[PDB]
Amino acid sequence: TLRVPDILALVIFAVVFLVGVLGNALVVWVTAFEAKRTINAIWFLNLAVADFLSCLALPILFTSIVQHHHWPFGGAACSILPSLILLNMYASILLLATISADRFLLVFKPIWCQNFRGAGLAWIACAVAWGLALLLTIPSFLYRVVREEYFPPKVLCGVDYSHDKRRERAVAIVRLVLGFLWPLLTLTICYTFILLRTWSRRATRSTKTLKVVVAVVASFFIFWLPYQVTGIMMSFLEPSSPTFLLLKKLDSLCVSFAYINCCINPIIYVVAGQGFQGRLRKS
Amino acid sequence: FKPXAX
Amino acid sequence: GCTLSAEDKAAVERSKMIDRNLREDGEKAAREVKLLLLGAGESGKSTIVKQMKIGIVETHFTFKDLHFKMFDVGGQRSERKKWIHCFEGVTAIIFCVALSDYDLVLAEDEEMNRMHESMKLFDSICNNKWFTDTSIILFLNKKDLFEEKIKKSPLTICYPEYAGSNTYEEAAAYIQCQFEDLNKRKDTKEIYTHFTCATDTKNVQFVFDAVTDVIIKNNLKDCGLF
Amino acid sequence: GSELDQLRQEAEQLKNQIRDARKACADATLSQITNNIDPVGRIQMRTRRTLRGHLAKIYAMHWGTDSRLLVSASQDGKLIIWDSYTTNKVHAIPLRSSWVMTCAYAPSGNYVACGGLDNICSIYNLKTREGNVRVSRELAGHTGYLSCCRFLDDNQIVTSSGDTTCALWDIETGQQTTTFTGHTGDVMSLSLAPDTRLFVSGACDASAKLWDVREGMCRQTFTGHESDINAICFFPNGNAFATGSDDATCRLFDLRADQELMTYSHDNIICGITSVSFSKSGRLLLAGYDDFNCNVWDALKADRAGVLAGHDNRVSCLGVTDDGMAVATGSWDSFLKIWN
Amino acid sequence: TASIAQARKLVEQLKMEANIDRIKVSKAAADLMAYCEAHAKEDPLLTPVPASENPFREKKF
Amino acid sequence: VQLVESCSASGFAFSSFGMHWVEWVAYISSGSGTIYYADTVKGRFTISRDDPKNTLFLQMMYYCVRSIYYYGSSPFDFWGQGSDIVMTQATSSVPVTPGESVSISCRSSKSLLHSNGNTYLYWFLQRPGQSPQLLIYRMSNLASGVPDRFSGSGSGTAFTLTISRLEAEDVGVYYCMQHLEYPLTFGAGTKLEL
Repeated sequence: TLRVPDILALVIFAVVFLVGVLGNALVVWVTAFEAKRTINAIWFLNLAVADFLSCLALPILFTSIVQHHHWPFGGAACSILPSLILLNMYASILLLATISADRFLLVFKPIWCQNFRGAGLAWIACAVAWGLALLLTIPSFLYRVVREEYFPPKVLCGVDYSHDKRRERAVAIVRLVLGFLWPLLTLTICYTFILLRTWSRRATRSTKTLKVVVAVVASFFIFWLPYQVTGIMMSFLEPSSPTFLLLKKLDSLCVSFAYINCCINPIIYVVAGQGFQGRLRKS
Repeated sequence: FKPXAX
Repeated sequence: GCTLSAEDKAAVERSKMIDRNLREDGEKAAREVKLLLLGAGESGKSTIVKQMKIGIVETHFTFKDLHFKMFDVGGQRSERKKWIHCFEGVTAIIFCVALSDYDLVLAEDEEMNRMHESMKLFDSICNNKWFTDTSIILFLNKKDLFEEKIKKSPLTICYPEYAGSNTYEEAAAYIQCQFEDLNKRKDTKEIYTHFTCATDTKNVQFVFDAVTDVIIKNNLKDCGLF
Repeated sequence: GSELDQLRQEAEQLKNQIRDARKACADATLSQITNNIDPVGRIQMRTRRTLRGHLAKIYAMHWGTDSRLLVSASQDGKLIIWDSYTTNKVHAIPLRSSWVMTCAYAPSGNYVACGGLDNICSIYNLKTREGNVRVSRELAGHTGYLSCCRFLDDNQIVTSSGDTTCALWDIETGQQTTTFTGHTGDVMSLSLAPDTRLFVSGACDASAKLWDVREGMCRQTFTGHESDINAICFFPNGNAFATGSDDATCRLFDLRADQELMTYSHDNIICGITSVSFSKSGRLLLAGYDDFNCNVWDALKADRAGVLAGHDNRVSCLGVTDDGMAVATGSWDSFLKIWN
Repeated sequence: TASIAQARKLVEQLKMEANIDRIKVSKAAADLMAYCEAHAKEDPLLTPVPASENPFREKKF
Repeated sequence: VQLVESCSASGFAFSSFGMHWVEWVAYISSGSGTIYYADTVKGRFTISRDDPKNTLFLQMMYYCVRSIYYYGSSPFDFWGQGSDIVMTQATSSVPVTPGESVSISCRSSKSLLHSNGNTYLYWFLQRPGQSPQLLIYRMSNLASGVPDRFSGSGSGTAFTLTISRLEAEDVGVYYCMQHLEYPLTFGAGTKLEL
């Protein structure tokens, strides 16, 4: 019998998977239609591609959750297969951060962004944002092994810094600090300055600027706080403790709650985009 | 063994 | 191109390179700030053009790492409605009026004055269907001649429904408010009014600030944040 | 004065006499005569070729003599000579003035004429020993925007400007030899007879005038429109021509019978026509309305037999090949489409 | 004194423009119909030609 | 327009013209996107272009020839100063008197009519002590700047160059050259002796 935490998480995975696949396919097609002429489209093209690639592999997690750690893939897949989605999610986070950093540069200093604003700089920034996830993903590649149970047959995929305690502490500190503090601070500071400069001239004053900014920042923070706060505690705290088992029970709910943002992301672009219907008809 | 992600 | 012959692939390469040339050339036309200048000819158009500068007349000038292309179309002397749609995406409109011509009368008809002609032409330009979201700057030049003409001859001739102190400041404020009253949108279009004599030190700063605000608004709208 | 009043009365009674004489011969209508012809089937045209490359705003196009090449003019100072078969860009010519409104292609495939809104019309030599395209002659003398320009011969050209005047030029000398005047409103379009002996022009005052090249002065005047004239073109026979105005109505005229043959208009369209063209047989008419799509009409029955709805913006220019293998339609959003 | 000169020019134009012959509309209609019927044989647009000999046929390119 | 021979450009846009060498050596298109070499000497000679100085270098009689490729173009217009399909001409020398027609025959081994309809045969004449001049391109069209007397016609694998009216200025050596596919092969030299 499945536990109470598992069923609600499973339902969230199913719903978010379906809606995210549909929305990501639509956004990918729409932004790939007009990638050549518009600088803004290529920014969210990478967002849609990364989120779609992350969302495609969820049914593997669905199958592994519905049955008791069903892993019919062997030890070869345990090394690399999780790392694909693990990299894709962090790449999407970094892409959101770089979009938020581009908006501030658009608002401030509007003369430099006229003479020397080309697509090459945007492409380089997107490439760097994509590359930065590889550094975080590499320790996942190096530290994954497989365990066999000669008791009633089970297999278990999971990292095991045997006695590299210090390595695990260091990598956990680096991934938590970077991946949550840096984007959160970047978005909040850039958006605060954008609002405080946009609401200082009657020509540029508008109400739509607040409703998008606050929605994005609140959704990101609320929907990604629990997963990181529980995962980092699971990372420092030793397995030989009941609270570690409790964190292992809450892990599925935490990861599902974090994933929800994948489905949340393109609704903002679709709803708050100019002429989305006409753009879809054009393609 | 820390089953799963991380 | 397996099917292409020896002299057909070269044509494809030439077409591709012409495509590259045009793509390169088309990115240098979006980095210019386009201004369209309008007036009544005798309202001080030529003096303003000579002042802010260091068929159709095209002028180019640079100020604070920004390039401005000015189009003067006062010499066309043709129907306005047949070619105005060409200036559909102009960055800004500049309008020139002399406020010292209230007492002056047009040569064609002594009853009609130049002030009413300027007001009606401003009304026609402001409510155009191709300029729904185009910024307009208004320039009122030759304020001195107006201030020495306001004392010998009162402004009640031009405005019989005006009751004030018959001073320069009140008359200027009334004219400026009347000129702003021609707006019908007040949401996406804003009129900037300035006063300057023959000697000037800040008109270029005024137009630079206006175009900077326009560029900021356009950039905000482009990314969907606005 | 008394003389002015009496001369105005005399002019009015000449106009009345002319109207009476014109109405005297109005005994039958074209629709009654052509009411027995079987109607043409649904003309389904698909975009065989899509020509792209303009990064700016298109105004005019013209087909070639061999029905393989064509020329287009854009707002970024670009005149492009295409290749309609293999979709290749044969030539790209920069323009000194970016405000272009019309373009002309020589019947010998040697020269191209470009001008508009600058009082100057430039001629570029396509077949140059240097291998490039350079300006050969500049014609100036007009006090209004040039609206149309067309080639009479390899040495003769006719241009209509915005100062209510048409002018016949010689590239060899560069000076006008004939001036056509008489229009109160601005001239917007002109067309040439197949024999290159007479040409019609349309004005903004809803009036079309026929002019003789040899004598150099007007012959006949046609009226009936209620708004500005936009496009005009002769019938392939050369004894009739169709005019499309801004009031959402096209009319068919005649040279011998000075009356109205047919009028093309629809209730669901309240916007004018920008370009008008014919086919090889004169049975099919193409009218590019400014409602984001073109229209196809049966010239002998005033019936719609096809819609060329493939553009996302207003329609400006349209052309038909000399032998009528296919048609070409430019648009206001920097795209060309060849329909067949 | 340009009004009388312009009026003289206009009345001379009207004198010249009222010296043309006219024919019945049915004759012109019949001539146009005959031309259209005669030239309908060589109209690719009026009658869809087979794609074998079509120069603008929709190829794979 | 003129070419002074490496080589040099003066009086025309060198950046919009393809370049050939005439046997054939190498071919370089505009922008150096497509470069073709001769199978016999590939490896020892190299071709390079310098647009700013309008100079084409050949690291190693040789001739450099202009060309341009678009509809209605006339490639091999200017010849400067100075498996494989085989072209053969049986005729080697024919005495002739001005005022009578002359026929010269050039053969092939396959069908030179490409799917685009272009028959890539180039008849050109070389006067004694003079650089060769193009006479007929694509076997159906006449060149420019040359007398109208020369003509040509043919079909299948047999082509002929004809002179209707002959004068004293027609003495020279005639060549038929193929351009269907690379490398370019030349026919046997056909000399006319007065």
